[PDB]
Amino acid sequence: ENARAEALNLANTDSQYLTPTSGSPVRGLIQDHISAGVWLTSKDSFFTREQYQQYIYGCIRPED
Amino acid sequence: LIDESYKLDEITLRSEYVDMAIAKALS
Amino acid sequence: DVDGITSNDVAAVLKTYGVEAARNTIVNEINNVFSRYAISVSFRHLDLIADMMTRQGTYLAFNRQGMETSTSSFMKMSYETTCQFLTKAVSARIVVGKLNNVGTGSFDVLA
Amino acid sequence: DQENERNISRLWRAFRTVKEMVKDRGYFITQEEVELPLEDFKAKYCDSMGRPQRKMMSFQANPTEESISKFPDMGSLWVEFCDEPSVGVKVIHIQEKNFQTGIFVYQNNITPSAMKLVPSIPPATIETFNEAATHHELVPKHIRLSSDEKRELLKRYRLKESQLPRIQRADPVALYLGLKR
Amino acid sequence: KQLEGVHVSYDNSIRDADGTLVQFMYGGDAIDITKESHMTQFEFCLDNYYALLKKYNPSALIEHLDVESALKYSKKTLKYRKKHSKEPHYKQSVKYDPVLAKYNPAKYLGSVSENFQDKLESFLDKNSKGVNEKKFRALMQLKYMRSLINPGEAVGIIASQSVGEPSTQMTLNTNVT
Amino acid sequence: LEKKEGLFRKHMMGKRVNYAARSVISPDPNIETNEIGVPPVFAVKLTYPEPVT
Amino acid sequence: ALIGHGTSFLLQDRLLNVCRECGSTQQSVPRIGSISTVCCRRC
Amino acid sequence: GNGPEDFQQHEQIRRKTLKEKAIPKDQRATTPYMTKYERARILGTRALQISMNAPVFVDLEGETDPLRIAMKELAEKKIPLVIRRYLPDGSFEDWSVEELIVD
Amino acid sequence: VSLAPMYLENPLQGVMKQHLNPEGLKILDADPLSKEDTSEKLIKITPDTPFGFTWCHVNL
DNA sequence: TTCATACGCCTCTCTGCTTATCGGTAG
Ligand SMILES: [Zn+2]
Repeated sequence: ENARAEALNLANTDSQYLTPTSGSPVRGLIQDHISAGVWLTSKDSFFTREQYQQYIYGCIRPED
Repeated sequence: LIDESYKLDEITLRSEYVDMAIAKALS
Repeated sequence: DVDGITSNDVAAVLKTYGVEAARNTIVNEINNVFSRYAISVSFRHLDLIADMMTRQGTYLAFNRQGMETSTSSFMKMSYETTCQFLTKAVSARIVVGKLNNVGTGSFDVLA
Repeated sequence: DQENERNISRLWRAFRTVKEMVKDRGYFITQEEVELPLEDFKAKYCDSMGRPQRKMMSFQANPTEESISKFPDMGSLWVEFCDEPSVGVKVIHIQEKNFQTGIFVYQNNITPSAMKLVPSIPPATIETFNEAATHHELVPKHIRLSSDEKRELLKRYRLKESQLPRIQRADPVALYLGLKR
Repeated sequence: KQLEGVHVSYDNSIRDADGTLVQFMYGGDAIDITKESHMTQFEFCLDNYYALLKKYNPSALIEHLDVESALKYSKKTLKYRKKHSKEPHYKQSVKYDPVLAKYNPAKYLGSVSENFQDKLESFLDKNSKGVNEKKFRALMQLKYMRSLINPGEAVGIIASQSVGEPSTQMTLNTNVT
Repeated sequence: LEKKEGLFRKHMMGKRVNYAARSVISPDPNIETNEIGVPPVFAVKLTYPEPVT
Repeated sequence: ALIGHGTSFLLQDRLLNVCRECGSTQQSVPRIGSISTVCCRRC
Repeated sequence: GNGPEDFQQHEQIRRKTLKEKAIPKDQRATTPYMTKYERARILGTRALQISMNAPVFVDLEGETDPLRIAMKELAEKKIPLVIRRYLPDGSFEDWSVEELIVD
Repeated sequence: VSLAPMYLENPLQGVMKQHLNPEGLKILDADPLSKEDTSEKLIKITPDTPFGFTWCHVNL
């Protein structure tokens, strides 16, 4: 359990969002999600109530 | 035990001085 | 500008033109390396590299010539030339299986 | 001219450097004395023959020992007429009427025979040089402090004197002062 | 292998298993290199001020520390530094040590590095204003206190990796080596 | 006790371990970033000694 | 990497899991019906 | 019928050393902040205790994860343990979780 | 001594009962110990396991 | 004289620290 706690709290990836080399982040989405964001956040995007609610629920899933 | 090397470089007007330091160390 | 002229390198600076100037020449040079490709590691590391200078008198090294003065000889043995260092003896927590002394091991718990 | 004023300039710069040395160590001298513009230097030091004799080359150095408040003891140094002791190093003045320190400046034509007798008198030493013409913009040397009461630091850190970083005796900055073990 | 043992002591100095000191500070600032990205991001810190105030809960951070002593020492130190920031490096004395040497930076508020004070003052000398500077300084100093290396870090190991791992892709090809 | 394959750098500064596994990686955005994809073959293989309370 | 994170117990579990007088073995030879004891010749 | 009590006075020996190399109360020059390493080790040790059939004051949680139970105890400060945080010289700076802020 | 899981206190619950087999009590606190009458005091624990088994002063 | 089997012999990279000659001076 000591090693479990060390991994979950000190070695867990979330605790290591940054790198001690220069303090910059290293973790994030890369290529497909970058293109998807560029296309989605553009002003040429519009979504009806159904599409908006469906996207939000699929993205969130609060039950988890 | 300590760095007293250069203190006893001239004692023979030699081992007499080091007797004081050890008791001083615990003092 | 004969006042401001420097072939700044540990080749001649540390000999006479200062002694603690190592903590300003070593870091300056090692940063000047990464300044080419602009990797730019934090200056905190380039000054944490001070066993090279402050751990002894002048300009130690990260090799067998530097490992000698270290107290515990287990690290020296695990490094190169495991033979000579063993003779002079007549990481260690790893060798004996003792709990380490960093992180959660840098202290103790009770009660 | 020739290589005549060059030696005078070298010696003047060395003299100013030594005055700065003693003032930093804690022996008060006049600020305008440490300045000593070269025109005034040659006015006071002008040989009838135009030689490094300068007709007044009687360089005398004596201390002030101002910081007795923090240093419980502080001796003296007698550096007299050390303009041109000889062409080379000659044992001449082993000890004088000083009881903690003493500075002998030579032309670096070192004589190992004269290098003896130096580690003999307990309160004395010497590390002199030719010109030493320190502090500079190229110099990143942090100004040194002689902590007379390092006991407070040792108590607050719970250390031993060895566990600190060690600066060697032969360090040129550690030779700027009379730093000991 | 050389730095396998050097680690940050409970005191601000860095000591091995033997306890030998390598440096009293961590680069003269003692700030963890991870939690330091937005120390100088003063505009962003000013924004979301209430969120920062909620995360650095100041109600609980008053019964186990004091501020006034370190703050006064820092004020006097900055005053003297500004008085004598003109004369050269070799002509300056040490009337007062930097605050970190005087006080535990992680226990006494306001105990921050010199450059941190200079940059904070330079930023605050811009008018344009909750927005009270007297509380903005308090929050910034609380963040600085919260951004300090914990006792027991593997610094040294971290420094070695940060020097070595980036060097793998450092250089391939094109006087000085 | 040798140069590079010595007992130190082969059985003291590094060891073979139990309750470990190795495989190849298949990316999957449908998992939480702090989670990993464990095939069921590993699940029946890797075990954890846990006391009964 | 185990050390760099400071995970001491993790390092111990990845790298794991005596003569009292001499301090440098030999023991556990019961004779007839007694429990196992120590008979270190170095002792 | 006592024998060589204190094991030739060695029990008294070096116990004075431990007491001398120990910062006393009100002189604790240590920043009050449960560091990440201390928090992780405390959580693990408390979880191990609970696993070895140990009673816990907090009966609010009905799950079965010892580490989660330990996290809840840390939230409620109901952890009966003491951190020994000795300086590298060997001087011990004792601290209690009750007086230690965990954030 | 095979340490029972809870010994930060010794008020009741037989925490002293059948503890010698694993008649006074000794408690080691390197820091200046409190008054030597408190029903609670520190107990050293093993680095990994939850036990303490070095030595205590008790005779009969 | 041989067969069976134990015995039976020899070409493309560089540091840091072994040590060299050699004389010069107070004794
Ligand atoms: Zn034995």
